[PDB]
Amino acid sequence: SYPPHMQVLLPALSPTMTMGTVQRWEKKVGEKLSEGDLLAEIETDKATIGFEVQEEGYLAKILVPEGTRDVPLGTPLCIIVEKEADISAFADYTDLK
Amino acid sequence: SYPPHMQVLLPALSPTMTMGTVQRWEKKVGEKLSEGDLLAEIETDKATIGFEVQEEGYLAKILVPEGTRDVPLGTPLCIIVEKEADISAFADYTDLK
Amino acid sequence: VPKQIERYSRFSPSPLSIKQFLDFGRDNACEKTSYMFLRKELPVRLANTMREVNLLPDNLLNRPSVGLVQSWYMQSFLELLEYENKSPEDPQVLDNFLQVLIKVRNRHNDVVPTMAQGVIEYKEKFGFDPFISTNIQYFLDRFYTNRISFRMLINQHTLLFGGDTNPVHPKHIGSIDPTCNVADVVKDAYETAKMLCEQYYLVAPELEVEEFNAKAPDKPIQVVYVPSHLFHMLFELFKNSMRATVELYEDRKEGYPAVKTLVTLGKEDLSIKISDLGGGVPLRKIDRLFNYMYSTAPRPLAGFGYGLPISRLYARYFQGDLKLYSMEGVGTDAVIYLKALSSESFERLPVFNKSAWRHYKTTPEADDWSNPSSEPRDASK
Amino acid sequence: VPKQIERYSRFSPSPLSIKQFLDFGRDNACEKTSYMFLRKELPVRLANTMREVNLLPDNLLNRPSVGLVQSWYMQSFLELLEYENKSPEDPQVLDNFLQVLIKVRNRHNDVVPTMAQGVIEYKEKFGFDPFISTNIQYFLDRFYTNRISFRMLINQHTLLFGGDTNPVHPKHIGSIDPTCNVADVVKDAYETAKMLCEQYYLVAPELEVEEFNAKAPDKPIQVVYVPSHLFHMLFELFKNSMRATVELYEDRKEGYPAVKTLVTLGKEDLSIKISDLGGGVPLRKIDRLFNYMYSTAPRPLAGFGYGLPISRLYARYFQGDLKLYSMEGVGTDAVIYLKALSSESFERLPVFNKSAWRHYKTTPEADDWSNPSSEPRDASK
Ligand SMILES: Nc1ncnc2c1ncn2[C@@H]1O[C@H](COP(=O)(O)OP(=O)(O)OP(=O)(O)O)[C@@H](O)[C@H]1O
Ligand SMILES: Nc1ncnc2c1ncn2[C@@H]1O[C@H](COP(=O)(O)OP(=O)(O)OP(=O)(O)O)[C@@H](O)[C@H]1O
Ligand SMILES: [K+]
Ligand SMILES: [K+]
Ligand SMILES: [K+]
Ligand SMILES: [K+]
Ligand SMILES: [Mg+2]
Ligand SMILES: [Mg+2]
Repeated sequence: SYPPHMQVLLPALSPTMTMGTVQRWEKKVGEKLSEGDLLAEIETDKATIGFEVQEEGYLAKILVPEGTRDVPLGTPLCIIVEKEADISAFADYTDLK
Repeated sequence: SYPPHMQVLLPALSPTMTMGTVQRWEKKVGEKLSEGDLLAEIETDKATIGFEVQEEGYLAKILVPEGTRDVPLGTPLCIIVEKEADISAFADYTDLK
Repeated sequence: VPKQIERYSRFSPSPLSIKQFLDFGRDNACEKTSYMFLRKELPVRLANTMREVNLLPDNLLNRPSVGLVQSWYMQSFLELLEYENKSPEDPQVLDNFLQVLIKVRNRHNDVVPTMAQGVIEYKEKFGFDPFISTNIQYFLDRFYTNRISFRMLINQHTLLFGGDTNPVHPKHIGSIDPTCNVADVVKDAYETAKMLCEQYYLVAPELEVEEFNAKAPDKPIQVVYVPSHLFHMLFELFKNSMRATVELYEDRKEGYPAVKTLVTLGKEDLSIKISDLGGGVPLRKIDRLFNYMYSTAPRPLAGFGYGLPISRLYARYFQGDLKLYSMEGVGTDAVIYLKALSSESFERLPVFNKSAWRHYKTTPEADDWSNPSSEPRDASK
Repeated sequence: VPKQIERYSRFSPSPLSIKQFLDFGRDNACEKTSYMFLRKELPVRLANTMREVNLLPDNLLNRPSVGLVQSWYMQSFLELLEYENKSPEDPQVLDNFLQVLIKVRNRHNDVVPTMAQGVIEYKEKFGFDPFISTNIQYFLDRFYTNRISFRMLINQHTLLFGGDTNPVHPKHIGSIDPTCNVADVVKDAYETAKMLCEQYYLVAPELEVEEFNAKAPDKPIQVVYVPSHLFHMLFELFKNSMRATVELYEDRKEGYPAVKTLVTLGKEDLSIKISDLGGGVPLRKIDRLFNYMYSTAPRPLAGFGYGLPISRLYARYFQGDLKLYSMEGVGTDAVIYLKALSSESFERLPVFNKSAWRHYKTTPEADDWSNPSSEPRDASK
């Protein structure tokens, strides 16, 4: 199937956030990601939040394009993989241990 | 004997430098070192140069204390090791492959 | 309870504009709404700060005083968290919540001096290096900025819903004044500085005030603002100016130049320039004037070294700024910039995230730009 | 030959003080010594820059113009390296070396505009993001600072040993003036700006100059300096002031306020403040005034957007600075700070090392401090 991968879900980035606009992507498909890099500007009602990568890897696919308003909590925003050979395998869209 | 280790020699940091004052140490015995971290201020006749670590490891021993004026080129300034268990082995002073 | 701290420290603060405070207070004023906001916002802001205090060097974290601040914040945090699942529909909740706000504010009365003793204790007892110095600076700006912000929030709620039918400043909206006359706050800040300067120096310069309202030429300059913040900045700049002037001229025959205030209003900025002929400061020293506890007074009007950086926090808090320019040998200009428009006056709040963490776990880096030797070669041979 | 670049790029530049230039020229003036220094220093400085130009985004590196600059630098570098093992004892060497310096300088005549076309070509042809913008900024400040420095070095040698027994400025030391009268350079810079403003606007403000020599009260203010650098900064600030004033008042009845220059001298600083009543600039915009090619002129006196950042490079080059403070709705102060003491006036030079590399391979980080929503919740319900 697909290789080991993680889906980044949109969290409640504020105690009352229920949705957010994906204002800008800060990483490009194919770029390395370390714990804490800036991934995206998420705009709400209350702030423009810098969303940080919580897990190190590589950006495989963006599921939710820039500009998409009103993305609900829990929406997969994008896909992370463990090695950069595994990116190409996601062009057309439990061993993470 | 001692474990695999590297001696940091004082280079010609300027085309005409022949000696330098070890003005300050910027890393402490036992601290991690990545390629390019600041290791020491070397003062000459012409400048106060920030000497950068050229090789990643751990600082095991300082051979030349802060304040030592007129250190000739090629003087071992300190010792680097590959793992932080190997530090204690240098308290009292070819597999680097 | 540290998981609660982790979690709330990861939430982003919700910066509010003066407009919002004013529109909420004037047009709305729903106690329920305020409660829903604060019971969540306060813990977020507190947790963001606590996370940072935890990153301080262990030798500072170790001082009794820093421990006290931590426990106070922790006690406040825990006390607000009791409300996360309490219904605003019950009036009792609302009422006790108000009491809790009062309580936390009183507890937070000592915080500014306690942290100061904290770092003073530390600076004088442990050796001090510049890596750690700019770090304490960075921490303190942020830590005190949040304190300003909690106090702002708590003040709005208590002033609004405290139900005090005898308010000190009737036409205000909490602590916001919709028509703050700027020259009046300048005059007050000045008279109160004069008093203190006159008490010790037996003399004080005169104030001269001038205005230019480019927005509408002959009209007095008014802005929507928190008067006490404006007052504080002015007071503090005036004490500096008076000291500088009086000290320079006490051995002269010239007699004392005035302290000149120019207040201007444009499309975007309200600018207030305080000018003195107090001798100025060499360029090399301008930045450090803003270090906590940098002082040239006997360690008079001066001593603590808090006046300039704290004043600059009040200015930056609502998207303004405070800048200083000197001509060494003559005098100094100190300029407060405010937003003209309340719709543009957003809280500027410290966020704990990886960027902040990085500031605390930085490490000296090589200089970018050259430095000369402390003993350069004598080019005379 | 890239190993030679690697190696020299790893050497540190040797910053020189005005004192050293002056002491060398006055008391010493040994051609051999200068040659031993320059044959090594020039390649170091060149290699430090080339290493940085190589780190530019590929789409900028790709422009014909950037390639040209690279090859020019490479050609110069290779031409200086021919001397590393040539004896100063032979007079021929000395002589040809002088010719080589002249040659490289002429070749480096076009460099400033060629790089400008470079980045203009790029900014307008490829989309532009702020990560890459502050990077180009950082590169350009450094790249142009080295250019100032090569020219400084080459000028000293050629003026000193060019053997020209008919020198334009006889009592100078190369291009250094031991008694540069500051108000005279102010007046000259002003008259020459006036001419240009008068030519297009049919009118120009008057200059008023004032001095205060705290060092020695009635005495004219003199400093040891490169007059042409001082001239350049002043010229550029005056054109800005004249434009701002003339544009504001062309529709008024008031008649044109003067441009006021205050020149002061203290223990450490020589300060020059140029003040205009030309309407000022809102705080939000002050930083970007210093971006290469930020301009509000039809894209008159203005257009390029180089005047302010280049002037600030001249100021920072010898440990001075150039700062701007506005009161939006009235006018602006532009202040040049120089070192009073030549012994304190060291070259400030870009060093290529890991710190620099890091600036080019940075990556957007989360903001430290909060930002509001572009559409905040209407607090009116
Ligand atoms: N207008 C001024 N002219 C000259 N020097 C000034 C001026 N304002 C500030 N300074 C310098 O900056 C220093 C610190 O300023 P600051 O107000 O922060 O602390 P303090 O006045 O020294 O004590 P306090 O905490 O009550 O303000 C002063 O001691 C003084 O050296
Ligand atoms: N004294 C001033 N008053 C108001 N605005 C100013 C002043 N000085 C500079 N500015 C603003 O800064 C901008 C850029 O300044 P700068 O001199 O760098 O470029 P330019 O004047 O626009 O063209 P040039 O390259 O020849 O200088 C100006 O277009 C103007 O908007
Ligand atoms: K946070
Ligand atoms: K201070
Ligand atoms: K270098
Ligand atoms: K510009
Ligand atoms: Mg003070
Ligand atoms: Mg210009």
